[PDB]
Amino acid sequence: GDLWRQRLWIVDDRTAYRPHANGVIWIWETSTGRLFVKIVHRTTWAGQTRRAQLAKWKCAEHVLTMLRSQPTEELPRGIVLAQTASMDPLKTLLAGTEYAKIPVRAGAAAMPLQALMALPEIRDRTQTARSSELSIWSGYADWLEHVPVWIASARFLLLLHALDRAPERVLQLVWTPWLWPALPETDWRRLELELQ
Repeated sequence: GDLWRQRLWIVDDRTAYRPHANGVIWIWETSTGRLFVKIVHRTTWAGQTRRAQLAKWKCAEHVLTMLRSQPTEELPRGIVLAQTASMDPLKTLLAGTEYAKIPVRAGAAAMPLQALMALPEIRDRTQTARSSELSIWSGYADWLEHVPVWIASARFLLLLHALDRAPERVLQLVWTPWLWPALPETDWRRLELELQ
């Protein structure tokens, strides 16, 4: 439970190709809760030949673009990739740039960040997309008002795993833009207890 230490970027592209639907690449900023949803349009895959070949490089290029759009004080202190196949491509695209010597690590697989595909607001903004749209959500809502950073981080992680093992039950228990509904802390506590 040490993702609250520094400003890390968890990158998950395991939903970049979804059969006959727009995919998504997720970037979770651990310290702040900021979530980068990059909708990958279906035209990406039209006429393609290897999904891994294309996906790994588009993910690497996307991370490079999100880096380029950040101020130097808001650059991540580490980058964690869910799939190791994009570890080499990412490094290649960062060579020779100011973002080299930002440690790039694997092992985010243990974290089912892609399970956010189950939130109806995201799913609905995703399918109706016409371009490969970028949107930014606040994954910690207003939790940093009432809990320390490590609690908000852990809560988000518990939500991720609950969405990955019982998405309907999570959706039924819960409910710029907030990813979660505006609830008091007591209901958040009861929810944490109920989510196994």
